[PDB]
Amino acid sequence: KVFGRCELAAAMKRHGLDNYRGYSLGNWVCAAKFESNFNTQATNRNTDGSTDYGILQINSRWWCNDGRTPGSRNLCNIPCSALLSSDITASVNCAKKIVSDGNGMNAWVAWRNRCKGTDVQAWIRGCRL
Ligand SMILES: [Cl-]
Ligand SMILES: [Cl-]
Ligand SMILES: [Cl-]
Ligand SMILES: [Cl-]
Ligand SMILES: [Cl-]
Ligand code: NA
Repeated sequence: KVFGRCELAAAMKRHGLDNYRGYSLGNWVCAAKFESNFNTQATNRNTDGSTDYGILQINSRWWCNDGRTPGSRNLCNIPCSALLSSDITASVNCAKKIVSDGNGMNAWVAWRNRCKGTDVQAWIRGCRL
């Protein structure tokens, strides 16, 4: 569905993202805002034939299988369709893989461009967590 800011912060916290690999919860909330506008069903097609799926716009060249990304991997071991659920469990679990893969949150270029270097704790301000 389309989360509200504080709603998503609480859900991400329940699913273990607050400080996962050293990134505080506002980083994840800011990344979801700028990757998908909090929308679990967002998709975006890329010039390379891959597509970004779901709330954290996880990409089919590396991380999920969509059957239409030629030459791609599936390092989260999941169909990309699983990442378009209104329940964030699969997206969070795959994001945990991605952020642990040695490049931090730089995997999310909307995060790198629009969140990193800003006061990301503001994204959880006033939320009841
Ligand atoms: Cl695709
Ligand atoms: Cl799929
Ligand atoms: Cl494929
Ligand atoms: Cl999962
Ligand atoms: Cl934070
Ligand atoms: Na793939």
